Amino acid sequence: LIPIVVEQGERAYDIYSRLLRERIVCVMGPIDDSVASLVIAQLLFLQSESNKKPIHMYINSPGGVVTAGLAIYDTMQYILNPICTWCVGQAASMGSLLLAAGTPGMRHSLPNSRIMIHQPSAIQAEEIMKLKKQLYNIYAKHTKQSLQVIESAMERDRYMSPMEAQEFGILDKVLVHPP
Amino acid sequence: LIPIVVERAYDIYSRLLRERIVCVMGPIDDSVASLVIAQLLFLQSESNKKPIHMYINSPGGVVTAGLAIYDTMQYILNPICTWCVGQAASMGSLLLAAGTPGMRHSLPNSRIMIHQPSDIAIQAEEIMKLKKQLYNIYAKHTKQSLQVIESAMERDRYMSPMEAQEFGILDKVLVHPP
Amino acid sequence: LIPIVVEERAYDIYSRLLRERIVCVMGPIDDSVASLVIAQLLFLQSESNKKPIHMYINSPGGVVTAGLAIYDTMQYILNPICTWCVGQAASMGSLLLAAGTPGMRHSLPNSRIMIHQPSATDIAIQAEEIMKLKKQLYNIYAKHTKQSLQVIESAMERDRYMSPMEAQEFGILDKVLVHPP
Amino acid sequence: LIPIVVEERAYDIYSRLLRERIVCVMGPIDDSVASLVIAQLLFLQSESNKKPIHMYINSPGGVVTAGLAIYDTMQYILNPICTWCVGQAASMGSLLLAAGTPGMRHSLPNSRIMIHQPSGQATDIAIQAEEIMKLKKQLYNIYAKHTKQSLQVIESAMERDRYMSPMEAQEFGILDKVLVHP
Amino acid sequence: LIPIVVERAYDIYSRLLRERIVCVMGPIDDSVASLVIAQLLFLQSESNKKPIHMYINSPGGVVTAGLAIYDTMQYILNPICTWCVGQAASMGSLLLAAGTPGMRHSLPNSRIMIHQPSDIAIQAEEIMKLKKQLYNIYAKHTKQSLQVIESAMERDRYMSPMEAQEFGILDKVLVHP
Amino acid sequence: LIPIVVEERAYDIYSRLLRERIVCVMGPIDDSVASLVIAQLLFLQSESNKKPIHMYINSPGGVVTAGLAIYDTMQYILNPICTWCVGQAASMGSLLLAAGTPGMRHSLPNSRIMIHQPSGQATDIAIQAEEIMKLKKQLYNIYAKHTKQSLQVIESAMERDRYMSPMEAQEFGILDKVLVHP
Amino acid sequence: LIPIVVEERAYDIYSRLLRERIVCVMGPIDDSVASLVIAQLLFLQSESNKKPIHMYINSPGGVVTAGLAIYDTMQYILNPICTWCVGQAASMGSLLLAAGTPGMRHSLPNSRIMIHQPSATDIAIQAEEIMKLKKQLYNIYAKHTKQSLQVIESAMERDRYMSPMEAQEFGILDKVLVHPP
Amino acid sequence: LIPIVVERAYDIYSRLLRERIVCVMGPIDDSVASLVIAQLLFLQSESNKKPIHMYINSPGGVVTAGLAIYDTMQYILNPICTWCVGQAASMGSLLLAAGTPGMRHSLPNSRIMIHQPSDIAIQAEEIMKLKKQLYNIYAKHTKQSLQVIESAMERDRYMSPMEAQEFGILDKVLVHPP
Amino acid sequence: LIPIVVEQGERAYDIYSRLLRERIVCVMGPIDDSVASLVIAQLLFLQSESNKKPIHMYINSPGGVVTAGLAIYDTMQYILNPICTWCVGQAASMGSLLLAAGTPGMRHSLPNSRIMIHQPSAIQAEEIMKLKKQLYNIYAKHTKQSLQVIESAMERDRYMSPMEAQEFGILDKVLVHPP
Ligand SMILES: Cn1c2c(c(=O)n(Cc3ccc(Cl)cc3)c1=O)CN(Cc1cccc(C#N)c1)CC2
Ligand SMILES: Cn1c2c(c(=O)n(Cc3ccc(Cl)cc3)c1=O)CN(Cc1cccc(C#N)c1)CC2
Ligand SMILES: Cn1c2c(c(=O)n(Cc3ccc(Cl)cc3)c1=O)CN(Cc1cccc(C#N)c1)CC2
Ligand SMILES: Cn1c2c(c(=O)n(Cc3ccc(Cl)cc3)c1=O)CN(Cc1cccc(C#N)c1)CC2
Ligand SMILES: Cn1c2c(c(=O)n(Cc3ccc(Cl)cc3)c1=O)CN(Cc1cccc(C#N)c1)CC2
Ligand SMILES: Cn1c2c(c(=O)n(Cc3ccc(Cl)cc3)c1=O)CN(Cc1cccc(C#N)c1)CC2
Ligand SMILES: Cn1c2c(c(=O)n(Cc3ccc(Cl)cc3)c1=O)CN(Cc1cccc(C#N)c1)CC2
Ligand SMILES: Cn1c2c(c(=O)n(Cc3ccc(Cl)cc3)c1=O)CN(Cc1cccc(C#N)c1)CC2
Ligand SMILES: Cn1c2c(c(=O)n(Cc3ccc(Cl)cc3)c1=O)CN(Cc1cccc(C#N)c1)CC2
Repeated sequence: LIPIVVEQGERAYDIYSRLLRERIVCVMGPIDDSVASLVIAQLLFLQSESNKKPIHMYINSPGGVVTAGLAIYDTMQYILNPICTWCVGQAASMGSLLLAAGTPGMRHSLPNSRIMIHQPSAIQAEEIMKLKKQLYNIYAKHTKQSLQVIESAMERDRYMSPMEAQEFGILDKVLVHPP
Repeated sequence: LIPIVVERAYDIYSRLLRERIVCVMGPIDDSVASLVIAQLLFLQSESNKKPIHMYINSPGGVVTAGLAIYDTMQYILNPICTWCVGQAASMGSLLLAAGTPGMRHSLPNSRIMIHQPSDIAIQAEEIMKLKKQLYNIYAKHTKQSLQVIESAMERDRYMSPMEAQEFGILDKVLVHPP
Repeated sequence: LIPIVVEERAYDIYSRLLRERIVCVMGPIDDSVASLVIAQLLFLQSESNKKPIHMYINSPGGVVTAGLAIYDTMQYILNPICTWCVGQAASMGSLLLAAGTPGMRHSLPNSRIMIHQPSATDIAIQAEEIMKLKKQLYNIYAKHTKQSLQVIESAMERDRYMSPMEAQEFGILDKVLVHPP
Repeated sequence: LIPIVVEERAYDIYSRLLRERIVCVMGPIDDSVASLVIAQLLFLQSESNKKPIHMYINSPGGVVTAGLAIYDTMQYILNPICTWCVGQAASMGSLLLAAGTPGMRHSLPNSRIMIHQPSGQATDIAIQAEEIMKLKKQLYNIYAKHTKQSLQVIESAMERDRYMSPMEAQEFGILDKVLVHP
Repeated sequence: LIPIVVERAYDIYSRLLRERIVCVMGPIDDSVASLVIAQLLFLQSESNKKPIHMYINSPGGVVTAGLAIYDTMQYILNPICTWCVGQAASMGSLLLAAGTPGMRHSLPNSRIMIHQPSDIAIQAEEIMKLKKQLYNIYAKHTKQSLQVIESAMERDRYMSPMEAQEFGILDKVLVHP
Repeated sequence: LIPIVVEERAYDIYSRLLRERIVCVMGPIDDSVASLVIAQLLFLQSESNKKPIHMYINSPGGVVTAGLAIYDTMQYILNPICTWCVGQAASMGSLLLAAGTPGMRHSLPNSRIMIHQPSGQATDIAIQAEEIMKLKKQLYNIYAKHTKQSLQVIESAMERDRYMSPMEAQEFGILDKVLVHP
Repeated sequence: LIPIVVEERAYDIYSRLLRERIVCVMGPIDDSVASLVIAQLLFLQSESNKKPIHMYINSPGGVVTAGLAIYDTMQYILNPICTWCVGQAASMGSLLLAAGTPGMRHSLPNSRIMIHQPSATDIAIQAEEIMKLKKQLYNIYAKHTKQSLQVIESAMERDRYMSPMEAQEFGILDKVLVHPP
Repeated sequence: LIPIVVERAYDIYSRLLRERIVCVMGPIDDSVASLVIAQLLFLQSESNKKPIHMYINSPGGVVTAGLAIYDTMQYILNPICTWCVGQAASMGSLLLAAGTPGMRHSLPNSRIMIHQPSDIAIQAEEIMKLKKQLYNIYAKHTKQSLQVIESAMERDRYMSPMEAQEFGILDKVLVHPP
Repeated sequence: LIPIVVEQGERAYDIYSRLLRERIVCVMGPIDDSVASLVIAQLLFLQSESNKKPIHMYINSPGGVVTAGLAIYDTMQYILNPICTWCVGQAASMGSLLLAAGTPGMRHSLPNSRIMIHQPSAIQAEEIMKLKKQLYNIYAKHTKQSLQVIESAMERDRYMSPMEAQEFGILDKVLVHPP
């Protein structure tokens, strides 16, 4: 059960509602059209509190529906707030894409995270390759890698260390403690 | 369901949180990781110097989710007292040993096992990669050499709190509060 | 449905029991029941480390590791603990009952008490770990009943139950009582 | 949906019943039903150590030890206990029914009462043969106690697989009154 | 119950196979493929010039399972008469159009579809490889262009036996013999 | 229904295939599939210690140890083994495919071949991490053995999550011929 | 589908294996697999109490009591027994493999052999019965491998597998071979 | 499925029956009772003097069905050799002890338990009635006193073939044929 | 699996078909409309082999459908052959009725059997009491007890020993060995 915390005059929120107070948005678990709705709702709300106050996106996800992930991505690029993305636990498939789509220089990962841009395996065939050529362009955009490099990197069924993903362009800093 | 205590009224688990106590009950997954990390960061923003007591009674769980909780432990600046009740096995023993040195406790009749019992389908080198991270993290907080960790992590057996204290997993074995 | 009692304030009846320092160990024992009991044990202790807690037990048993944690917390906390057996107390339930403060372990007249372990852990475990559990149970039963290891070992082999009078004679119980004295 | 009434405060209809010192024993009796009923019994005793408690039984039976825990709590508390039988009180339902205070064990006209124990579950774990009859002789004693019938009469009656009318349940010692009106 | 027909006695389907008939019925998988191939190779052993008849009433199935049947049809030397009963969609019509030219028949009420309704989970490039193979096999046997194949194969509709003859899936539409 | 043919005797079509020294490896490879195939392999060897055996593979993979038992039996027997790939030979399917006798490892044109091991079940019991790679290096060795590729090349190729055409599978050392006709 | 081979007579391929005195211990081991193996062991013995029987093993394990019965029958019958490990031989499967006639226990090159018991009986059993099983396994492994109780006890704690060469060195196997010699 | 032996051809279980061998494999119910009794009466009509070998590897079963097989044993006039392999518990140990005296065998590593582990819903006195029949039958074939049976039938434990031979359940403990 | 036995020129039957050769009919397990069909088929067949050669009915049953049991009973009274009924294991509810409906003086039970004429507990109420008043009359017919005695005996949820059932009229002899 989700616990309750008390603020200070006095009011009490559940601890997850309290992270949204600190402009923290959690992207935990697999991604579908409901996670997309919840995340977009919180991303458009925190922009209403301030257009320039940064938002923090915690990503601990194995992937999910591609269109639902693109939906969260398109809302990320839309809003004006900078977004600090934090990779904790793992970020694979659609998860690493939201991770790599943070504001340049604010994409982080904790030391022991695992990062994967390879996509683990009904619509027609050409619509699936349409999706991948989009993911090829987004990953290239934010990593600053070429379409050649992104295509072959997504072929390798394997994970990256935080240091690997940083020197690939996925994230920017690998923190251990607050600076 | 949960009883209600009166101080304003919380339930007994929100009241536990008001005492800076974080429970790690049973199997560990991404939801347990999300809920524990949320309390961990909440407890630090209230005070980065007051310790955080973390109760562990778990048979293990998803390795990444456990590593997620481990890194949040290492991130936050508070002293952290880890407590082992009932058992702490697999990912549970790692969080148990990841407490602040000199503050890792266990109750007398509990059990501790670092043998990893055998979120998506994973290739062979990544399971070896994750097994290697557990090797490093265990050898670091137990001060044991790496060759001693891999051998011990392989005997499919449990340790008594006395045994686990000799190994360097925990520090005190308390029957009552001294 | 859990009813409401109004005292002013309005609790559900189980919350109101905690206002009288009563902790119910009902049904089988898993880690959820363990975590719930320990939460009320550590909470009631901070309300008063010397006011006695009352532990109603009506249980067939449960996970050994989840049960030993409850026992270890009972030995930890400073409060004296009155155990009460209604209905039954079998497997690990009797171990909690026998582990009350000496002289404060009770049972209602028509209860059934068994220390024989039927059939235990959240994970499948090796044969030597199953018996390490059993030898820990032997030590706890010998400690609180003041019986020998020879007697505890052969008593748990009897796939039978004990009357509240037999259990009092064996050492699990102190006072079988039918009315408030 | 459980209705909500208003007495100012507003409970549900069942919390409103408990405020009248009424404890329902509806349906099969298990461990959770036992601790639920027992909690109300000790609560209503703390509010008054001699004000009567009314206990509605419409039960087909259930776990014997769970019902024995309820029976032992009735025997524990000081209050007069007014047991009422509507619909039916079979198996352990009739044990609590007879376990009321002598004089105020009631029933409504069109109910049925059975002391024959149908072969809810019998025990909370599958038990040995000698344990099954240890309970049965415990039931034999508790029945013969509140009926003032001989153990030879309880044993034969519990063998016959049949219900009893409220008037039969009266002439046997199970209950005291068969009311139609107040 | 599969009935018996008669100095010997086979089940009715075993009787059909001595007439050199092969029934591709229902969905197509590796079991259907392994059963059809064992019959295609056996019948060629009896004679590599005697024709073989393939009754097809199929809604489709696994691509690699179907391509194995098609690959075996190309391997064996016998002329192959594909017959379309009820329906032939997805891999079923590709088997139908793979018969010997001039010997691909259809009953007058059948429905044919080359559009593919949307063993291991696989990448997006492997599905497109599959599609390019179904593109080239259709283009090979319907003497149509890859523009005409790719375009028509992505309209979600059925053809009539006369329509399928216009396109090049089959050659003949019999009403009686 | 499995058809019945007539050669006088009359088998089913699959027993008729076995009388042609043809052993099918259809679909996923498990323990029962292994002992079934191995039994045919040793049988066809006793009938003739040097007459070739034809082995049809249309398999997506399966239990590694089960396929390793089949691979070890091919290595055991004396006969030339003619492996054929129709449809696909993924995971351990391509291991047996490459495990044919050098020279007579064939494929049909429209097949696919994958050596990347998809993450049937991997092992017959859930095993430790070091055991999972002990199998993987065993696969690395067996692949590089029959392809005469370096272990560095096998490791990179098995990492890429993709199939290979028969012509790719030829230029890599997996098979020898890509037949369209006899 | 089990094919047919025609010899004249026509058997299914598994029946034809028995004509060559081959007994397949495939898959997990329950009492059905035990009763089937023992039937072919007692039958092949009456055909010739001295012609060797061949025991193909590819098993992850199974019921301990069902497995020990197969072992006891192997020790009973007069025939020498060649054991063969293909694929794997884990838990009780390796115990049958190690219990071949000394000098006639084989394994193909790519097999995996484990004596560590994972996680056993048709009924839930007490902790002392689980270890009595384990101490019987210790005696059988020490007997056939000629290793000591100290080594068998610590080897079964290693949750790992053995190569056919390690198992030959440990005492479970005699001859790893890749071709007919 | 069952292999086929050639002598005419049976399967290996009909071939076992041709050797006057009756299997009692696994749990005992009315179908196992019907099949075993059918072979028992069939074997007697072929010869009421040639012995009948009965293999027991069972965890118990329905008490009535086991009593059904017990009474058919006592009915037929043949000598009966009972064999315990793997285990013989609950109803299984009764049939094991119900063999012809001096001909009850067990293989070395098997287990034997008379503790009855705890066809329609049954009242309390009938379960006591059935428990009493097991008491009498055990005390009769083990020559043990009744008070010794009820105590032993209650320790939730197994006996080694040596133990069960001391108790009087079986007679010989053979490792090979002597 | 049902084993095979060989007769003697030579032919092989399954062991259950071989008991029908010896005019043995098994009534094992619960009774429904299929057991009734099988038993009536074998009872009418053995009468075709001989009108006077006795038939043997083995009964090891807990009960079953009342109408399906009456069906087996009505065929029993119809055929001319005497019927030796043997109670092995148990005979409760409809099972004890077929047991009690054998030829007078040929109803047996082995020593350790359990016998129950009490009926363990969709049609209208009056059709159920119609059924019981039939079972009251059949049990009275063959036991030679009165309707008073049968009604109260079926009230007691309990079993009878073979010696009890013999001295009640249910069976005639309790054998231990062949005479
Ligand atoms: C009416 N409206 C609209 C937008 C907005 O941002 N706000 C301010 C707002 C929003 C939520 C809250 Cl809780 C408080 C204040 C507003 O009021 C933005 N929409 C465009 C848009 C852009 C990106 C993603 C989605 C989705 N899916 C939709 C247009 C309408
Ligand atoms: C915005 N923000 C951020 C952090 C923080 O600690 N606090 C103070 C705070 C936190 C919770 C509450 Cl309820 C009240 C106050 C805050 O406000 C820490 N993040 C970094 C971080 C560190 C370790 C694990 C994860 C994960 N997964 C993320 C960065 C953002
Ligand atoms: C921080 N802390 C700690 C303890 C305590 O008793 N209290 C007072 C308290 C507790 C709950 C509440 Cl609701 C209100 C006040 C506290 O505040 C006791 N812990 C050790 C311990 C002892 C026995 C069992 C377990 C478990 N599992 C853990 C150490 C930390
Ligand atoms: C601490 N305590 C105790 C009792 C009591 O009656 N009251 C007053 C009370 C009770 C409930 C509430 Cl809601 C409010 C006030 C109290 O405060 C009675 N226990 C003995 C007992 C008797 C019968 C059944 C069980 C069970 N199972 C237990 C002993 C403890
Ligand atoms: C040994 N052998 C072989 C073949 C053959 O056609 N015949 C004659 C034969 C076949 C079946 C039967 Cl029942 C009787 C006679 C033969 O004897 C053809 N194989 C290659 C092949 C070709 C097309 C598809 C697959 C598949 N999948 C496999 C090679 C071996
Ligand atoms: C007794 N025996 C043995 C073998 C053999 O090949 N043959 C001839 C034979 C085989 C099957 C049939 Cl149907 C007819 C004749 C024989 O008779 C081969 N075994 C060694 C072996 C080799 C490869 C895999 C396994 C497995 N798993 C086992 C040894 C025994
Ligand atoms: C009657 N009898 C008996 C035995 C025997 O070996 N044979 C020869 C025989 C067996 C099967 C077949 Cl198909 C053909 C001939 C025989 O005839 C061996 N039994 C003792 C025994 C030994 C080892 C395991 C078990 C088990 N479980 C049982 C005693 C009886
Ligand atoms: C007709 N009849 C009868 C019996 C007999 O033994 N035989 C010879 C026979 C039996 C089976 C076969 Cl395959 C071949 C020949 C026979 O022919 C034995 N019954 C008495 C009985 C004894 C013990 C258990 C049950 C049961 N349940 C029944 C009486 C009838
Ligand atoms: C045509 N017919 C009829 C009967 C008969 O007994 N037999 C001789 C026969 C029967 C079966 C076989 Cl295998 C061999 C020979 C015959 O031929 C008896 N039916 C009356 C009847 C009596 C009792 C129960 C049922 C039922 N349900 C039916 C009338 C018809």
